[PDB]
Amino acid sequence: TLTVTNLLEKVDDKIPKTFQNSLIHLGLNTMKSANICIGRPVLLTSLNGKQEVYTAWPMAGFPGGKVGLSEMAQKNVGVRPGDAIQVQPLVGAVLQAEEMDVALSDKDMEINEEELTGCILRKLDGKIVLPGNFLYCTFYGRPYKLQVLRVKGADGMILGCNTDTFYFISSTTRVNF
Amino acid sequence: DRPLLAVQEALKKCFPVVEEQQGLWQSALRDCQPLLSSLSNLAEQLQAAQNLRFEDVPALRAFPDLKERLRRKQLVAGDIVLDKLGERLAILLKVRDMVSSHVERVFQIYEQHADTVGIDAVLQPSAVSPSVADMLEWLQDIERHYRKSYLKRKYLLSSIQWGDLANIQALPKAWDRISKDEHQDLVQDILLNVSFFL
Amino acid sequence: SARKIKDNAADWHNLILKWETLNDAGFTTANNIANLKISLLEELEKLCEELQATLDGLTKIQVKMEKLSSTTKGICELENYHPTTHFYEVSHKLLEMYRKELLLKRTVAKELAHTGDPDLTLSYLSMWLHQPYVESDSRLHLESMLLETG
Repeated sequence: TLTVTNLLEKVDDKIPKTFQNSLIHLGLNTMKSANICIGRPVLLTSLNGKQEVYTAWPMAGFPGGKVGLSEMAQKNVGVRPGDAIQVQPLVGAVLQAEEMDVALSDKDMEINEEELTGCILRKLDGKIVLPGNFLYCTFYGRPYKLQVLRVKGADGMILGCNTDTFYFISSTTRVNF
Repeated sequence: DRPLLAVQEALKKCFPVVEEQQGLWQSALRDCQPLLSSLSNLAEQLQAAQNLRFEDVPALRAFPDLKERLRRKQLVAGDIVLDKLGERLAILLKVRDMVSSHVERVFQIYEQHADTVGIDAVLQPSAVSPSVADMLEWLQDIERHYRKSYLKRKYLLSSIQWGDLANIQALPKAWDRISKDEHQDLVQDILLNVSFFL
Repeated sequence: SARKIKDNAADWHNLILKWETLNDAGFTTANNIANLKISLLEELEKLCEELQATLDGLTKIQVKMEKLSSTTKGICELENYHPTTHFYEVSHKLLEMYRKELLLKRTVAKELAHTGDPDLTLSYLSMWLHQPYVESDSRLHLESMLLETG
């Protein structure tokens, strides 16, 4: 339940850039205030009704009480600097989602769906999806925007809440269009 | 008179840009060589991991779920390289846009003045400077050279698909060729011929 | 008490580093073996032996990591007198990863000494270098746990 600012310019290349993509940047009091667990997924909610998970991280030097959000993230949620947000330390259960529905960005003819799926997996590892949200791959430099229609958990826990079940992606997960 | 001084200032104002930008082009190009070599190498490895089956070989047999867990590593270690190449090519693109803008500026000034300056005054060489006409010609030739080089580079580099593991293993040669086919060091000789600034 | 946890963290760091260094040297060795073999289409034995020595250094690394894991589990149990489990599962993921990795390295040495067609040889050299049993989340993971302490 805090406010949003733009992403910072203090990238710490001790982790791979792939994870530098999926992140949010906070402060120390932010961590020790709403009881946030470093490196453990965290939920964000917009007053409009958007819910999206990410991987929290406290960056050395930051104005407390704010969430430094990514540009692509700021669009995917649709809030600008100065806006407020509702953050929640994700406490429920997680699972390896079995199979997931896909919606193509442009709905053009196609590209090689096998290699496409490969690229999606190898670049979206360790990310928790939720239906109606979207993805961001880089198929040889050019980006797409894949939308998720439905989700099937390993235990048939299909979807269309901070204490609930959520599902990440892994090589075993398969995709449907 | 003053128009001639105008185009003269324009010219020996545009050239140093061309020099420095050529240096940047060059350095940025030199980084690409070892990267591309390593990428050919990763291609070769990944090539020699489909010629097996991994279900029938004595030792590895006790290792289920390996062939995948390997590929899905080689591909990452390749993809990072290829994004580095992408960065280099972005540098290249910056330099072509810079040079093209400047050259067009020069021509536009000239066209602005080329009615009150008899082309004979344009076209006469001095003891310490080539003919104005030849200067504009060389500028235009530099711009066209940069454009063609950049665009041929890109339509070579963006035809890489994990899946044609033969083609991806010939890059380091097709690239070098694309370099060894322009005229030998244009910017170098132009820079010399104009060294005596005017 | 938690000082032991911080020591576990820093030891994880330095241990992984030493691992990587040894793997580099060993990769050099295996490259030499592959080339020397393929040149022959009774002295490479010294090479094979020092490669085995590399494996033994690896094994020492492994046993130190195992001790660290056990100590962490013990501190977990002690705090179970009446986040920290975080640390246990972290170290357990790390341990299982690196242990399977070690097994794969052992098998690649075994098979590598005398191989047939070259394609096996390239695939093996690869399987050594890329160590395909570390999801690299480890680095993140380690950092993610490391920054929970100093």
